[PDB]
Amino acid sequence: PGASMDENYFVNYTFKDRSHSGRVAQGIMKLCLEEELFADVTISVEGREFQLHRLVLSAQSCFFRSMFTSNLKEAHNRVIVLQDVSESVFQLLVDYIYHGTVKLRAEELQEIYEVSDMYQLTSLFEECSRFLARTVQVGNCLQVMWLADRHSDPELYTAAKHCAKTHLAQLQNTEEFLHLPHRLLTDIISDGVPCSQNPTEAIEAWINFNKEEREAFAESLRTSLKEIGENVHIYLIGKESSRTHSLAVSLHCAEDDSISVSGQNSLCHQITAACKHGGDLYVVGGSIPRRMWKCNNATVDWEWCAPLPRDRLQHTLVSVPGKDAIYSLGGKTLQDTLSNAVIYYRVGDNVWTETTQLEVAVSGAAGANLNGIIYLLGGEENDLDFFTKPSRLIQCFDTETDKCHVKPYVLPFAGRMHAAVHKDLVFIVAEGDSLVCYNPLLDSFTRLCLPEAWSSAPSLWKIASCNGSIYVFRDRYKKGDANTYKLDPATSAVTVTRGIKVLLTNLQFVLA
Amino acid sequence: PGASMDENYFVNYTFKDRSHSGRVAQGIMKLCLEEELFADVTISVEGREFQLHRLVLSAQSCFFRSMFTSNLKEAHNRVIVLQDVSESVFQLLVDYIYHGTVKLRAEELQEIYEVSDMYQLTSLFEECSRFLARTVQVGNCLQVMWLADRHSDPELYTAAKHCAKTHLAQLQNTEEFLHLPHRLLTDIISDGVPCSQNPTEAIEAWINFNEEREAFAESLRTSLKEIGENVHIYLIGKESSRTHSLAVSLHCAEDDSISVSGQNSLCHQITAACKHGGDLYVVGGSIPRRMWKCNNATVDWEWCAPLPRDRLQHTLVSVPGKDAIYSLGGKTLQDTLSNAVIYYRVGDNVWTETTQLEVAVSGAAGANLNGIIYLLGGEENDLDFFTKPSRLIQCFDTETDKCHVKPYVLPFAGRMHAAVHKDLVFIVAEGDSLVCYNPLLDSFTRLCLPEAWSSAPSLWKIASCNGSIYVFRDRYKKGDANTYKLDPATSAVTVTRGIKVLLTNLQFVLA
Repeated sequence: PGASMDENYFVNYTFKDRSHSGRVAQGIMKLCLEEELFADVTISVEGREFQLHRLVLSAQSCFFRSMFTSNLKEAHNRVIVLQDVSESVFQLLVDYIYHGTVKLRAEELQEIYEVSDMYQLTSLFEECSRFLARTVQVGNCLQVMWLADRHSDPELYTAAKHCAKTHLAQLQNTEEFLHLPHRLLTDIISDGVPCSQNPTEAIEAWINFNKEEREAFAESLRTSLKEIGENVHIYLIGKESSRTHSLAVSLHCAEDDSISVSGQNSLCHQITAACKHGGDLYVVGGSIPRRMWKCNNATVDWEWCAPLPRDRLQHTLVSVPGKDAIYSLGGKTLQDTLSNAVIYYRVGDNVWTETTQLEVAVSGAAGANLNGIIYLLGGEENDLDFFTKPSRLIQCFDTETDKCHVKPYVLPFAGRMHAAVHKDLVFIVAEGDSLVCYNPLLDSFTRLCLPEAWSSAPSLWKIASCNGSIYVFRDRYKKGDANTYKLDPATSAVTVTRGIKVLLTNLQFVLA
Repeated sequence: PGASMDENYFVNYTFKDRSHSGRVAQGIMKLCLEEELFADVTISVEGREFQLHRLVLSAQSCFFRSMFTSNLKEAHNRVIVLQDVSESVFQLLVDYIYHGTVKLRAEELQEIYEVSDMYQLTSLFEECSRFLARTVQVGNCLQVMWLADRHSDPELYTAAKHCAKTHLAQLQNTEEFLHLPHRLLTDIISDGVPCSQNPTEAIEAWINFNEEREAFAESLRTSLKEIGENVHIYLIGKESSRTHSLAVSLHCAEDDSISVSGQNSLCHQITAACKHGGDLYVVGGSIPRRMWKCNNATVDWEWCAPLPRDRLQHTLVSVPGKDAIYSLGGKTLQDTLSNAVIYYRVGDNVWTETTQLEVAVSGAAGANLNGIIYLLGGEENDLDFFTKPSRLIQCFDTETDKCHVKPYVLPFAGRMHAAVHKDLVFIVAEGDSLVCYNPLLDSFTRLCLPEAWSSAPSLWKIASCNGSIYVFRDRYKKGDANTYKLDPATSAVTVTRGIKVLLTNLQFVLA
């Protein structure tokens, strides 16, 4: 305020209180939401009589705002009937509107997606969309795709597209694929079908349904049939100690969930840290200065890349496709000093730079690359007495605006955990059998601990995610077969899957 | 956080978004306060018929909540009628329950005082009571007193007593005084009525009334305590004849019978001065650390402990809260500026230094309010050697010691003088630019005084006492003295009696 001759405090000024939001907005939280006292309309769903306010409904769902505001000849009654929603689904909806904690079931999940879009709740619809982006299986990604192009939700129509494009071979015989309109089929094929699924045969088998008139589209479909070559899934790099070598094998999952070896490339120098970027290794090791060797599935010959500045051991190498970069967060120097120097290697130009340092230095952490944010889980850190105490810190170093955003909560455990990104979640495996299902968006931990029957020894469990099903691996086994389990997160059922016959499983190693 | 295995993130969930504060709290303010909609209950005040929401009325009030809740034939009709409320006052309550701006005037201020207390409105009964504690003149010092002792408000009953016991002599002739209840008269007498107002005669008025009220003979006499008046204006100024600085003391009276008081004398020069209680603390001389404490009629200049950190042209304020003489800011002779504080006590004589300020300032003015110390105006220099005036206001907390700048600036800057008055902090700059401060409302107020009076630019000093602003003009061209009274209700500058002060210089004026 600068002036006004009329505002004279002794006769006439103008009151201006700054507590009109801390007493009216925050004030109306017990009279409306918690303790419903004054209710206006009675929405009726099936054979029920709900008592819902006319105020809080129009502040969230704009569709309800149009039905209440637009007074007409039918607005004289306070009983409003609904038709689309069921009796046991509207209650879940009215539980979200008032409180904000709706328990999302499994079977009644496609029903809180169709009705949550007509009411235009832009917060539940953006969460039921993420639910359908991670529960998609090989037999379900043909109705979900049809369910995403009708509501115009590109965050699901693309997440449910990389299920019928990487598994088109099995879908060939299915009766749902035969009725697929030409509009959707020109997107599944054009998205880069892998060669192993026979993309050129699905088109031919599909057009034989209505050859009387469907032959016109046959020529156009074969024009856009971009096929991407087959990659190898897990770069299991075996660090044998009996023989000075490193059998960097490349496991290749089959169609029926069977892993087979596809290369026995070897190196003589020691290994400090390893990372895979797309389809190639970028292992780090050797005597000083810290070198880098890059391998490939088909090359079967190690190349050479730009030397590592700031040589150190126990890195936390991560790799992103949303960023042609390979970071080197954390690590401790040769003099047992926990340093923090995030590096910004690029594959296009073999040159190193430096970026914003971490808030807290960690060594031997876990590298998770969920979304475009690099997550550092676990590790070790010395608090006061020069002694490395196993810490539990979740750092969130970014890649767009480089800054550290340490979360205000800690992990259930600590140590030398190994992470493996799966869909939106980030699975974690501790020094034992305590597999957690940490979610970076909801900030919750749902540890689905396996039965302690197979816990004879405190052996670390390596975890790898490939083809939409994580394969929790096993270290050196007591004179037997490696426990290459195939844990199914949906059912928490662990199944022993063999097919790998290697001699490096007798000793510890690194993974990718 | 955490969970257990009944929360399988593939088929189970507990989705809980911590964002029901911008979609249910912000989405309701614009649907109820700003854009009034979905009205259900109609309030039928006399003459008119308003429409109000059931959720906003019961969220700020309590009488309005315990009345809609009880449906004992009080909410089913929905044509409910309110009584003992005028048409105009209720419209200003809708303006307050809703968006939150009120236009409190003087015509309707007692009706909104009682009505806002009947409806249990909490925040409105903290500025409508501050208003009454701000405009109690002698003529209505008793209609407000009895109003205060009906709703149990100590912020007004203890503020309508300091302004109703000093003017006890004039209230004696008033008819309302003779009808005083026995309880009210007891408290106003036993608070230190000045000896010049004849406290003994006040009881004699009831004695000479002519029964039932005449039985009080020994009562109300043992509880009377008389103290001489000692709060007045201290004036500092050197005569043109000699360098002997004078400290003439004058006191204001309601009868305008100014009597010549003792003329205090002093030898050295003055750097700064403070007014605490009924004594004057003078700093200055050849060495700035000299503390020559003076008084009314003791002619004593006892030298106290010197200041450990010597400063020149600093600010002295008295916050009785801790019987302290806090010396905030200052100037250092070693090509730098001081930021320390030294509060010389009376029975302790301590030199403690607390936390410094946030923005450097020197040669400013200070005014104390309810313990909180405000530093306003002054000058600040920079490494660029630029004489940039400072328009930043500083607050010195009395409880948390959290000095911080305010998100605004004064309308002007330079060398100013400040003197509190009721709940306001008046500001006078170089010219006719009166500005009234208000820490609670965080707002200002000017008067737009024309410059036709200040022909020559000269410093103006302001002193406030007995609820009447006094403004003193400095450096007149050998003419009549200027003791303009600045009654802030309406601009009523009148020259008072021409006392022969004969001081053509004004160093400091303290009230």
